[PDB]
Formats: sequence, C-alpha cells, structure tokens
Amino acid sequence: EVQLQQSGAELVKPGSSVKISCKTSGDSFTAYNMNWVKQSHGKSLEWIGNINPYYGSTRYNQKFKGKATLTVDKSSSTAYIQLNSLTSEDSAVYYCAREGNYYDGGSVRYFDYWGQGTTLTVSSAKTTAPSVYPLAPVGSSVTLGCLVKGYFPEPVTLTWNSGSLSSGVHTFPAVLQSDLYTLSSSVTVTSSTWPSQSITCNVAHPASSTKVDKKIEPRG
Amino acid sequence: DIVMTQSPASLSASVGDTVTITCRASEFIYSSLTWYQQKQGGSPQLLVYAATNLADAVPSRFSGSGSGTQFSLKINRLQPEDFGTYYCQHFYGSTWAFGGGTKLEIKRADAAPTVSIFPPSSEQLTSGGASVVCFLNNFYPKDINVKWKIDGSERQNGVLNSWTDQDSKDSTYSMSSTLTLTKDEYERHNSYTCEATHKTSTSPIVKSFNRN
Amino acid sequence: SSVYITVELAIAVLAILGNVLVCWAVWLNSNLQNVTNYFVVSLAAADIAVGVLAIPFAITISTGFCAACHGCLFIACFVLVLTQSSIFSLLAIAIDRYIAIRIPLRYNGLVTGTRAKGIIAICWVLSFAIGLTPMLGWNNCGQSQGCGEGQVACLFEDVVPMNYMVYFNFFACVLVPLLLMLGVYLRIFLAARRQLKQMESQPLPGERARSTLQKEVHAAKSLAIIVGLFALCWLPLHIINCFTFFCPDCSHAPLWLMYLAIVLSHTNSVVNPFIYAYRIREFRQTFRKIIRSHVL
Ligand SMILES: Nc1nc(NCCc2ccc(O)cc2)nc2nc(-c3ccco3)nn12
Repeated sequence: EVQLQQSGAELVKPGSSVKISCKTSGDSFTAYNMNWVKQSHGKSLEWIGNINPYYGSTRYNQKFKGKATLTVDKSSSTAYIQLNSLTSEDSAVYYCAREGNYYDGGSVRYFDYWGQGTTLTVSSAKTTAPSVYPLAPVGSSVTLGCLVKGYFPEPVTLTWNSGSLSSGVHTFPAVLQSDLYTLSSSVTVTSSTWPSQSITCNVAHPASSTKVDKKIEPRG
Repeated sequence: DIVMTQSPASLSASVGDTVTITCRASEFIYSSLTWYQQKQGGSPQLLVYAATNLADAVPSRFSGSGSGTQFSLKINRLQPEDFGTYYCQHFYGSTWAFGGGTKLEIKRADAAPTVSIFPPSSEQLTSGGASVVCFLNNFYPKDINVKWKIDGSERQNGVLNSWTDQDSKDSTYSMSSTLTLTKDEYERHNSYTCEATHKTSTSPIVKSFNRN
Repeated sequence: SSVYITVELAIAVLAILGNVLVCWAVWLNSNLQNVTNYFVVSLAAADIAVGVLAIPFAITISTGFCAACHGCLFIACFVLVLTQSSIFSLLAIAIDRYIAIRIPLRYNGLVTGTRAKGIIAICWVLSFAIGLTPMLGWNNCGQSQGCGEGQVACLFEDVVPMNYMVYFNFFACVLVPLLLMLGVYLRIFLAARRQLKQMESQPLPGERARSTLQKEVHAAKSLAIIVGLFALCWLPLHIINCFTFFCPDCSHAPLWLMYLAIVLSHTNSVVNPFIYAYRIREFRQTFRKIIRSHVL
C-alpha cells in the first residue's frame, strides 16, 4: 500500500502565498524524489519541479523558478510546495507525484504514484451568495430551468425536488461573469407531470451558508 | 526546451475497435518517454514507462512503441474502462514536459438536440437584470452552433455558453446558452430568438418568444 | 608469425574504435550519465589504453630487444596495470548493482557521483602500484647474450617472476576478486527470483514493482556476462602459466599455444562494446544514433 495524501483546496486573494502539503505513507519517504505538477483547466500538464527528500535539494522547471519553492519534512515524511505572489493564472490543480528509478544501462525514470490533487483558486472576489431564478416555459415533454447567478466561490450544490427528481436533469458547468460565477440546470419531464406536479429547484452554497428552494411556476 | 506534442487532441471510438495515439518530441529523447492515463476528475496514473514497458497490472492490450523523437500508444480492442485522456512525458534531460493530452471519447449514433428557450424570470427583472437562457439537450456529436437574434438582428455580446461532458446515461452532449442584458435594454425589444444548427437537422432549429 | 602481427593490429584498432564510442555515447546521451556508468567508462578507457599502449608494447616484446632492466619492466608490465584496473571496475559495478537491487531504499543516498570518483581514483592508484611491483624491486634480472653493458634482453619468464605472476597476480588479484563477483551476482539473481516469486503468491503490487525489478535484473545479468567473458579471455593464459610455473621441472607451453593466449587475452578489450549493443537498448540506441550521424 502506498498513498500520497495532499492538503485540501485553497481559496486565496491574489498577492498572497500558499503552502500545499503532501504526506506520504506506506513506504520510505527519503528514498525517492518528490515532484510537483500543475494541471491548468483540467487539461494541460506542466512540470513544476522536484526535490530530493534526503538532502532537500531541488530542481525546478525554469518557468516556475521563483513562484514555486519546494521544501520537505522527513519526520512527518511530507513534501511541500509554496506559491508566492499568487495571481489568477496560478489557479489550477497541483499534484504531487513520486518519481521512481532504476538502471536499464540508462537511468529509467517515471512517476510511480500521484496524489489526489489539490485545488488552488486565486481571485479578488468577495464571497457572494447567489440569486436563484426559476425558469418556466412560455409538446409531450416540457423542460424546466433554474438559473443560479452571481455567486462566489464554487461550488454550489443543486437538486430538483430534493433529489426526488432524478432523471431528466442537466446541471451545467459554471462560468465566470466578470467577478462571479453563474450556473444553470434544466429538467425535462413528461408534460403530464408539469405544471401538474410540484417541481422545485434546491440550491445550497455553504460558503455564504445559504439554501434556497424555488418552485417553478407557470408564467402569466 | 524540449517540446512534447501529441495527436490527435481528441479521438472518439467504439468499444472494441483499436486506437493509436502519437507523441512527437522536439529533440531526440531515445526512450525516456512515458504515458499516463487520466480518468475524469481523477489524478493521472502510470500507463507505460521506457516507452515500451507496461506498468504493474496494466491490461496487456496496451502497448507503447517508438524511440528517438516519435512515440505511440496503441490500445487493441478497446474497453469501456479505457476512455479518458492520455498524456505523455519525457524524462530526458533535467527539465521535463508533458503532452497536450488526447481525449478519448465514446462514439454513439448522432442525436438531435432538444431546444428550449426561456425568458427572464420576473424574480430577476424586479432585480433589474434580464437573462434569456437557452437549453440544447442530448445531441451528438459535440459540435453545435447557437445564434441569438433580438428582433431579427443577430446578437453576440453578452452571450455565455457552457457544455456538459458526455452524459452518464446516453453519453450525449448538452449545452446552456444565456444572453444577459440589462432590464433596461431587454425591454427595448419585443422578439428574442435562439437558433441552433447541428449535423442532424438540415434546417436551423429555431426556438423563440416575444416579450409580452 | 607476421600473422600474429596482423591480428594484433586488427584488435588494436577494433578496441580503440568500439571503446571510444562507449565513452562518446555516455558523454552524449544524458540518460547514460550515472554512477553505474562511470565504472563502465573507467572500464572503456582502461580498454583504450590497451589498443593505444599495451599492444604496441606486446607486439614489440615479441622481438626480444635490449633495454635497461628497470625501464624494461615498464613495457612488459603495463598490461598488468590495465587488466587489474579492469577488475576493480567490474567489481565496483557488481557491488553497485547489488546495492541498487538488494538494498533499493538506502541506495540513492548511499551511492553518489563523487563517492564514485573516490573509488575510480583509488582503483587507479592501486592498479599501478600492483601492476608495476616488479619495478618496486621484485625484478628477476640483475645478479641470447650479445646485448650486454647495461642492456639486458627483455623477455617475460626471465625478468618477470613466474613467482609473483602465478601467486600474486592470479591467485590474489584475479581468482579472488572473480570468485567474489560470481558470488555477488548469484546473490542478486537468487535474491531477485525470490522477490519475484513472492509477489506472485501475494495480491496487489508493493512495496516493490515487479515489472521494474525483473527489468533491473536483466541489466544485471547483462553486466555479469562481461565478467564471465573476462574469465574466458584471461583464464587460459593463467591455466597455461600454472602448467608452466608449478613445474619449473616439467615441460613448457609451445609456440602456437602461447601467442594464441596472448591474442585471446587482448581480445578481451574488443567484445565489450559489442555485448552492450546486443544486450542493452540504451547504448545500442546511442551507438546507432552516433554512427548514423557523425559517421554519415
Ligand atoms: N608467461 C608469459 N609469456 C609471455 N610471452 C612470452 C612467450 C615465450 C614463450 C617461450 C619462450 O622461450 C619465450 C617467450 N607473455 C605473457 N603475458 C603474461 C601475463 C600477464 C598477465 C597475466 O599473464 N604472461 N606471459
């Protein structure tokens, strides 16, 4: 068994610093180079650098020299990455990976094990509770809608009829409208069930400590 | 430094058919190329190392090949578990770099979108916003197009689109599109049209309303 | 015997070419530069000396010329300095693989590049001091005569003790370190196979990665082959000296036998790069790249 356990999500104002931790259990920590990778928008990967846990010696990707600084603690057997002068361009998921080594006649390297990822979000937004708006129609199916707009930070949790409305739903990825997120979900149901049955939106956004339930009702 | 570039950037395949993705290093790295598989919302896992070598308990159907500057991962007779995005990494040298990844997506029959338009909610108007949202639901393939018309005139500014990933039921795509104005300009206009084109419909799919 | 010349020069050049390529490879491919491979480079350069120095020395000793006993002992016994520098490296490497495979966790910080220099140095210090002892006063000489007057003809079984040559440089300096390397590898090969069979009888990977062990071990098997070849190239010469030395009563080794063993031994400095190409993907790929570029 080998686990790389990373510290949890971070929400920060631009211009500040952060230390992300990686604890490794289930092997010897000082036997292997610890590397850090950054994944931006859940697509592209960049190598940030790595560190020899025995002597604390580091190599960095040049792009990251001076923004990232790596450090370790042998006792608790954990590696760190500290990020400085943070800006939005630094918002990403940072992984720790354990490098691995053997002699093929060449020096073979790979990333054996990876951490779970830790989410760093940099923004100057102040925490804002969303406005929830119900979207009714104006066929044999009707689709309804719910518009969650103007909140920070993620996530919000959105249900219809308290999960009792399972099928038919599409909850879309959130988008930044200037400073703040706006999101939307849609249910479509057999027209026999709406307006006939009661159908409501549930929106929780724990950051602002709010739960709103809007019933979707026919217009005019 | 050493620039890694892979292809294709997305590939969609049926379960059981065989797939190859390629990776090209800007310098000669010998072996020293590795492959990672990352499932949605998961962290990357080791696939092939040394460019030819499979990781512990990786299904024999995967194979790496190539050397120098040209490498490829080939999955024989694809399985449902194999879908996800794939990354390559070179360990040649001191400083290391990944691929762009390639995104392996499930092929299914084409599907026509259900399109629904919605006016500003009166809860919102009495705030002083207006957002006309438009839903395009359950279409395949991922490529779709939305023009907004306000009183016949096209409208580009103020639109924001969001796409889901393949659905976990039918694995089709859906997208919301919301044109946001000020109550002030929303009320300067009668008609609002949200118009979709897609490979399945040879006529633009048109949903619309007139405020009041 | 003009043929013993053509084969020696054929081996002379061969050895310099192949071995400079090994050194050119390691200089060049970044992956090739590691401790394990410094002992391989020490091994290649100690095989370049042979092509550059000891063959011209060995083909010249075939004449039986004249020269001062103490300057003469240098030209016969330089090969001893190399063959012996070879051995410390093979044994260095072996230990390296042993540490690397048997004690994988302590290795990264135990073996380092500068600790590797220390060995290579000391092993060159002790290779000269050991190779040139006949210069230290172990000379068999002063106590075909036309030579005279300060010059005494230079032959091997006259100036160079079969005393020190059988006991000291075979028994102590070769047979011993060889039986030591046979052990160290077999210890790896036999240890690794238990670790591999004990991953079987158990579910899940770890702590070690199976595929990545048998990959370390295949390269160890490949480094041991070299050791075995050395024994195969340098053994007969000693087997023959045994039969000649233990009987400074019984009859002496013939003509077409001896030169065949001197050749056979000098062969030792050629096959090495060739084994790497056949048995090791990373050298083979650097050789190929180099050759298809700098020679194209
Ligand atoms: N014994 C011996 N002889 C020679 N060449 C001399 C051959 C010879 C044979 C007969 C004769 O009357 C005069 C000379 N080279 C030799 N090289 C070595 C040697 C070096 C390291 C280990 O063995 N031993 N050795």
